[PDB]
Amino acid sequence: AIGGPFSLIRDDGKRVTEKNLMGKWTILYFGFTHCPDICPDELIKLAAAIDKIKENSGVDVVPVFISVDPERDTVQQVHEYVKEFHPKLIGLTGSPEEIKSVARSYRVYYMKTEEEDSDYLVDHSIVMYLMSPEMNFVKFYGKNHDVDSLTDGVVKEIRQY
Ligand SMILES: [Cu+]
Repeated sequence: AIGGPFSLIRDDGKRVTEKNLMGKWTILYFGFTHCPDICPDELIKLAAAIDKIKENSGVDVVPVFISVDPERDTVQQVHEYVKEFHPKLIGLTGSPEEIKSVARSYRVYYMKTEEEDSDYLVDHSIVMYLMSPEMNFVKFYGKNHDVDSLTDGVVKEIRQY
């Protein structure tokens, strides 16, 4: 299946693995803090989806932001960024090699794009992964989903699992 072991650094400075995410339903979003529109929109969608899922099903789903820009996105940078969207949003970062291993595992494309206004941007896969409480992949959610189609979907999966 899509995913596998990782050793990353959480927004609090603690070193984590896939085992630190176990025990709760999880949604993983790969992004970068310097993203102008895509990532802020997707996370806003995710944060509002987290709350709607809870209201409708009673299930606490943990949103997870994984950085595809480790050169700029430090622990302090990721921490400050994640706190803006939802109080329950975990931020994961690491070494460019650590990030390479986890993106590979999740089949995520990421490539630095030179920019004049930004120093550069990271071109990447606009993806969400609904992992279960035993960290096994359940469903994928693309850019085309709205808060309602994400909520409805996640809620449908949880009940059938
Ligand atoms: Cu982005």
